[PDB]
Amino acid sequence: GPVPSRARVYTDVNTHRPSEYWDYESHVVEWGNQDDYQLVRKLGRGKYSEVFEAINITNNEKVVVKILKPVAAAKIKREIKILENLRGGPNIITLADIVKDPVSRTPALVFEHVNNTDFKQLYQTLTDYDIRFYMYEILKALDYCHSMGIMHRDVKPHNVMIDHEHRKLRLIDWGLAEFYHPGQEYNVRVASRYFKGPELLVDYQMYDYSLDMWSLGCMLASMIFRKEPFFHGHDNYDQLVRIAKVLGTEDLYDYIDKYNIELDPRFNDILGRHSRKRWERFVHSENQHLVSPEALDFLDKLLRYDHQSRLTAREAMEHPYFYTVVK
Ligand SMILES: COc1cc(Nc2ncc3c(C)nc(-c4cc5ccccc5[nH]4)n3n2)cc(OC)c1OC
Repeated sequence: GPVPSRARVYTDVNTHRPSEYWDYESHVVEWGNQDDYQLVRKLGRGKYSEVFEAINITNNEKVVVKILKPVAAAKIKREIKILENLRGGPNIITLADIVKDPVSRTPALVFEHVNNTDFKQLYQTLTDYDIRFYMYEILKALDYCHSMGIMHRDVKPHNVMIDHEHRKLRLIDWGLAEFYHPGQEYNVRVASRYFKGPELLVDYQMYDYSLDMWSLGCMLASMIFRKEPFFHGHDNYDQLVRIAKVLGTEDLYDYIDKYNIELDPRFNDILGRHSRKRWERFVHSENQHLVSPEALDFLDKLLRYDHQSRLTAREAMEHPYFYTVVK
């Protein structure tokens, strides 16, 4: 069967913590007053919640209320524990309150509001310096949560709020986040298609923090090459084929061989034989100002099939690509 795997960093952080830290099922939720918040407008809705802009009438501050649909109402304790564990952390969204929605009768998480610029619009105007600055800000969040024994598992542009005016960034939507425990087999049905790591696409369940570093690599590829998303698969099978057309099939077979993974037999007719592409193939007159040797070296160290070979968030922050960013 598959060869086991463990994170190369923050491996045992949860076992050295009291069970109260990671045993989210035993958590007793402290409830606030729903009357403190007046709903203003619906911002969106996913398959697990409805999101509203609201006003906290006790301080007139703008907030965001995530009302859980009963499908996620079930595993709310996990999200709440993770948000309370990470509160105050660099660039982590602040959970301000937990109230019971009087209409859905489900939990409603109250968060700080970010004056976000739609990523589709914002990514088009980002400069080489802005990409490096924002990537460093995301890394602070990722290294903090990883150091706290938590995997985000849904890193993507939609979950990175950017107030471009104040150059402020928050990592949001911790609904898929999980505590990392060495040797645990996790659900591969996490992240969004374009940012799923090869470990999810090949059904390797013993993954870790490094999954978020593949997702970050995809975001960086989209920003520097001005192609969003960079890997545009039609489904989870074609997603891996899109990856293999860039990284090659030989490194993919070496990765499955190393972990003793049996590739789904449907891949035999669609995968083909591809060699790795040099990153300059993706450079053209329209994105050349965002591409540098440091950017390509950094991307190359994030977009690796072998999750154990990817840069850690702390290692990524030490990379030369961030030397020009003011610290
Ligand atoms: C002022 O305009 C905005 C403000 C915000 N603010 C924001 N601040 C915090 C926060 C949190 C914790 N969750 C969401 C959020 C917004 C949203 C929209 C659709 C689906 C899920 C969503 N989640 N947000 N959104 C978001 C916006 O678009 C995503 C946005 O429109 C561009």
